[PDB]
Amino acid sequence: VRTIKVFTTVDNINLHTQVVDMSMTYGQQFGPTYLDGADVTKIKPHNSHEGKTFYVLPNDDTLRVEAFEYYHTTDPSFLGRYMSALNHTKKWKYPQVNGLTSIKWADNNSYLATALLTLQQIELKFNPPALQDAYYRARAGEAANFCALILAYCNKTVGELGDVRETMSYLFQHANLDSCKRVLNVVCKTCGQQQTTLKGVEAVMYMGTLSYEQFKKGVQIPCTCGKQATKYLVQQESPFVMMSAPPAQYELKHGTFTCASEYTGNYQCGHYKHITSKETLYCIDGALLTKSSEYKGPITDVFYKENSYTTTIK
Ligand SMILES: [Zn+2]
Repeated sequence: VRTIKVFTTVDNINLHTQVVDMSMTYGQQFGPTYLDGADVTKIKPHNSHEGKTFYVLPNDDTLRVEAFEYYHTTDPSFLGRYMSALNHTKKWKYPQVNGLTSIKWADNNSYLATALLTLQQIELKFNPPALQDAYYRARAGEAANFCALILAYCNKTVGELGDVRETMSYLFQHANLDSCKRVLNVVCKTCGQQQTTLKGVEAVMYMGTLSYEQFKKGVQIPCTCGKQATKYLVQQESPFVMMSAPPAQYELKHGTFTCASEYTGNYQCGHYKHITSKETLYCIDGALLTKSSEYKGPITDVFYKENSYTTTIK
């Protein structure tokens, strides 16, 4: 029979030679098969396909190991979701806005833009080689693979409404934050004190208030007895912190933060904007850039720099 030589892969680094029957679909021979994101499972090999690399599902022990070592996941549908998203993100545009790689608007991708812009302003190293490799290229302007990966890891399809706080959570889970530590103390006038220690992702994220200073002074939270307890920051050790809260009018002053995310909309429909504090305040809305000395808007996430902090409260 007529045949061509193609290479299969799961990480696009380790190739596996294959002789394919041109009279059979790639699916009949390899299972679900993708070419640069396009699903060729039901397609038959072309002559132009000779020597090209195709993605396939891990169908043998060797591919299973290569897939995990690269992506750090054994979700059976991961590759399918990564390839489906890549077919869209590879068409997106990734301009350099104020020295940072952004994303031109498309398919409700605003949350990915501000997520990507935030990454380029905080110290963070990913663990999965897939994210390492893709993030390095996103920084250089080719973020199509990185975005497809963020969609795949976060179990989001192109066009789906996404949450920045949730998205950052997944990415931080795939990053080295083992050196991060946080100590809190909850004071209830009826139940006394109660210190708590957090590590890793839970050490750099808080949901309730946007102000890092107010976190140090104290924030009101419900106690089981019915009173309102006061939780404040005892000790922090991390290169950054993420403060989040439900969208609410909030003033971002120049020089008091690294960057933030604005959200306009509701739980079913909205748009994200990015605000970064450099020589002045810049608002990056995908490919759009505006500046101002003062900013006030519906802020939902604020990122601050950090190294080591210890409270003076006693
Ligand atoms: Zn109490």
